[PDB]
Amino acid sequence: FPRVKNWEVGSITYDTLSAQAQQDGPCTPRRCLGSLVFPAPEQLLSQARDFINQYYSSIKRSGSQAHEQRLQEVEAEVAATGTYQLRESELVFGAKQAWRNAPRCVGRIQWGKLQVFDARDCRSAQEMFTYICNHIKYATNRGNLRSAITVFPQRCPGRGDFRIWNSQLVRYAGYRQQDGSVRGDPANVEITELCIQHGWTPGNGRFDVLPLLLQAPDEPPELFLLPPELVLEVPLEHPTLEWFAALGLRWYALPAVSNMLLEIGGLEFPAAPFSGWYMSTEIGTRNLCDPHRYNILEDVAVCMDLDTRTTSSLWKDKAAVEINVAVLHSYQLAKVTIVDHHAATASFMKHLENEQKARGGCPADWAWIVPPISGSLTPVFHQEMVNYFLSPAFRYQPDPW
Amino acid sequence: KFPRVKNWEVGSITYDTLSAQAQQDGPCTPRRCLGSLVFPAPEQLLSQARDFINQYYSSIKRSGSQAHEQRLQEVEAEVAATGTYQLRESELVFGAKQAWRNAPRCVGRIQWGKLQVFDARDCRSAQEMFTYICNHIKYATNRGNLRSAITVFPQRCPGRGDFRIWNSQLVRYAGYRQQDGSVRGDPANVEITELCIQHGWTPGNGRFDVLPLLLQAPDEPPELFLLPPELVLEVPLEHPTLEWFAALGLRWYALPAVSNMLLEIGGLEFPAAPFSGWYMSTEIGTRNLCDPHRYNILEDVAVCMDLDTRTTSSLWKDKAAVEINVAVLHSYQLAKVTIVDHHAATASFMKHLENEQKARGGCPADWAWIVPPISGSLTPVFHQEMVNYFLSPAFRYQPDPW
Ligand code: HEM
Ligand code: HEM
Ligand SMILES: Cc1cc(N)nc2cc(-c3ccc(CCN)cc3)ccc12
Ligand SMILES: Cc1cc(N)nc2cc(-c3ccc(CCN)cc3)ccc12
Ligand SMILES: Cc1cc(N)nc2cc(-c3ccc(CCN)cc3)ccc12
Ligand SMILES: Cc1cc(N)nc2cc(-c3ccc(CCN)cc3)ccc12
Ligand SMILES: [Gd]
Ligand SMILES: [Gd]
Ligand SMILES: [Gd]
Ligand SMILES: [Zn+2]
Ligand SMILES: [Zn+2]
Ligand SMILES: [Zn+2]
Repeated sequence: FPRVKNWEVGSITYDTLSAQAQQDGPCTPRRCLGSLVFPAPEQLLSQARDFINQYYSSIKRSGSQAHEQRLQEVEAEVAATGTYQLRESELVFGAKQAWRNAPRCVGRIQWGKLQVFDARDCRSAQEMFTYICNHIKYATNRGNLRSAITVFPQRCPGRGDFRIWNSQLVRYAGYRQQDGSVRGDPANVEITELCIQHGWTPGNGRFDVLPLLLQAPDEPPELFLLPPELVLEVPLEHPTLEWFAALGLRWYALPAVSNMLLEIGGLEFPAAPFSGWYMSTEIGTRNLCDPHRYNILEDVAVCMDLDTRTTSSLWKDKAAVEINVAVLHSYQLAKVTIVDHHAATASFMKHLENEQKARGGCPADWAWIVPPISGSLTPVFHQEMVNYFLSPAFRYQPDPW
Repeated sequence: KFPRVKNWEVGSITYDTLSAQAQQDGPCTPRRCLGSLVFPAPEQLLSQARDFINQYYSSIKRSGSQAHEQRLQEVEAEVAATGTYQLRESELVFGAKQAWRNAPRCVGRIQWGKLQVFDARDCRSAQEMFTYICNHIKYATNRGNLRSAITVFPQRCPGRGDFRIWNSQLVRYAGYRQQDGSVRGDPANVEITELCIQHGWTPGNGRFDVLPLLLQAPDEPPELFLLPPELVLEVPLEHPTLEWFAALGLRWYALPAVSNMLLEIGGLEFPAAPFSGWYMSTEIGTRNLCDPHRYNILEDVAVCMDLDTRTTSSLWKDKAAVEINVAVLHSYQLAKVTIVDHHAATASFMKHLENEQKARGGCPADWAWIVPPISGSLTPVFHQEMVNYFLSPAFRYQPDPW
């Protein structure tokens, strides 16, 4: 069992949950690959049993009659058909556990309070669009954001998948310009391309919300426009730099990831969009400051009259902090839920304490838990962490094209 | 077959083939990663020595030559007759530069080939040790134009005690425990401060008292050696536009000189081999002055800047840390003492990764330690994937001598 020290407090724990790591990560005793972004019917039965036992243990009913009857039901269904279906309560338990097991998520103190929408009876792309609109409506909640997930029908062999082609439900278009540069979000050139080849009329703003490319089984992707009143947006302004508003920046309220595969008890749900609320550094540092994103850092530093000729005036650092101040101020002014990285990491430290009692550990990816600015000023920087893969899980998947 | 490593800011892809030489086993396994942990006979020696000899002769393009064969024979024979062998001076120089070049946590490795190696293997007493150390400090400091250096004292050998430097750095500030439970000075040094006091040092009572050296000669109790004040170059800390900052009374020293690691070369161990470079500014501003178990000035600076400290969403911590770092870089440049900011240091590390891919087919690097402690994603190493593994020659930790 690995020893795990918090060097701030001096406190020691042992991670016994890691003993139950499902599959294999990328590291070996010869070399560590922890910074890498992307590393049978018998097999399905074995995972279904594991998961059913997990569910029945978590409610303190292991060995009960209902437990035995559920296992027998799954054995019979897998024998007859090669698969099985989850009861709604097992689906709820599974989607929560997948969030709880997500090593790169700093927001897991919230894992128990997730709303799960059962969309497994969904039949068409049009019907899928209705579920996604209900989800966005519920999750946004006029700016009082609420974590949620909508689970579309499971994969089954010999049948096409439901897929959401967009990587997130709300994204800004990125139009390639005459000279090889992008107008809008450059992280989205390929998805913007696909939208136009499928009949979308593009715009030319920096903040044009993309349509949804939805794919029902074996049917090609169908274009769906999101009603503007449904996408809540926040104009970015700064509390003391009056000119910041004039940059015309803005961002959307709802981070809604739509390209991951949910895996529960050997079943796979390729369309299972989920959402929560933002940590400010995601917007301020990643989306507005990364050189491959909106890359505004130089423009802000000019407006602040900073000496941008030498790296040692720390103009990049000054400009980055004020952008993050503007994000927090604008979301709070607009009454849209947001959390700063100091509050987020403090709550994640509490989540680690809770998880040690409940399960004897917590899988955590240190490079993604530590915020991308002011790392060592947060309590997670000096916290040793163990990374391993538990099931249920969210997983990356190949693109649908 | 070989790990593929991507830079997500440029899109470039390399394959790390040097990891196949990995001469040790780290803490990770296929089932869990522990890459964030801080602290994870004759033919054993002969095999490590032969691999080191092979490296040296490959480096000067002379593999398989007669000198390469003859040197292998000599080392085999020496180990057989005596249990150990002696490095030639040129191999020791190569060995010490390789140990720096192989340190996965070091961001300043672009400079690895310009290490100045001082050979103190003929040292015989603690007084002779102190003389070599004072020369090291004077050479490395160079009146503010800092220069990389390592002094290597005699290797560990059976039948004789080790040379050791009890201090973890040649230059450290005392930490005095106060009756109210708090610490005056550097809290990370309360233990070595107590030891210096037991071995006869008359303490001061300031916040930046430089500690004496505790030097141990083979099979002797350690002896105390005061550093002449003109030897230890110090920088008063001030801020270019916040005039009250000088009133905080803060200073730091010019020279980071690590003195408690063990240098390992071809199966030989040098338990006393202090080395020094120059600071990256986040080491002083963020780690030494802001960490809660160190001088812990963040909130007092934030109050003095008139920041709202009751809520975290003002980001007062981040604003105060940036200004502390500004003051560090400004102060060292004013005093004409070498210092590098984390933006310049990480850009040159990116250059080093390119150089090493051409030279050796890879570079071992601990992402968590290479990415600076503030403004991580604003530097080019944040989006650069990295492979961590142990190569030899190498610096390594060793137990404290008491
Ligand atoms: C409620 C507030 C939430 C916050 C503040 C939050 C925060 C974050 C952050 C900051 C990241 C990493 C960002 C990055 O480095 O790019 C992340 C990743 C992640 N989050 Fe959370 N999250 C929240 C809710 C959720 C929910 C509801 C789920 C799923 C049910 C979830 C699952 C994940 C997963 C799977 C990842 C990793 C994605 C990947 O590896 O690509 N999070 N989250
Ligand atoms: C020349 C300028 C140098 C710079 C700017 C520099 C910078 C750094 C930094 C920032 C760290 C990490 C410290 C931390 O995160 O707390 C480090 C670690 C380290 N440096 Fe370098 N360094 C330099 C020279 C050297 C030299 C000359 C050597 C040896 C010959 C060396 C060997 C190491 C080692 C072994 C570590 C890691 C210690 C450990 O594993 O804990 N460095 N250095
Ligand atoms: C649910 C949720 C909430 C939130 N505040 N941030 C997220 C951030 C992500 C995310 C995950 C990965 C990436 C980079 C691509 N691997 C970018 C963003 C996923 C989900 C999030
Ligand atoms: C090493 C590391 C740490 C971290 N917290 N986030 C990263 C995020 C990226 C990253 C950068 C860009 C993209 C866009 C492509 N999905 C996805 C991921 C790469 C490396 C990261
Ligand atoms: C030679 C050199 C130069 C420099 N600028 N920083 C160093 C920093 C270290 C260092 C190594 C480890 C630690 C924490 C203890 N693991 C703190 C500092 C060692 C050598 C350094
Ligand atoms: C995870 C991680 C990354 C990093 N760059 N530095 C750390 C530094 C520490 C650390 C903090 C304080 C001390 C002082 C006790 N020797 C030693 C180590 C702990 C964890 C770290
Ligand atoms: Gd069924
Ligand atoms: Gd102006
Ligand atoms: Gd002033
Ligand atoms: Zn690892
Ligand atoms: Zn980024
Ligand atoms: Zn620290």
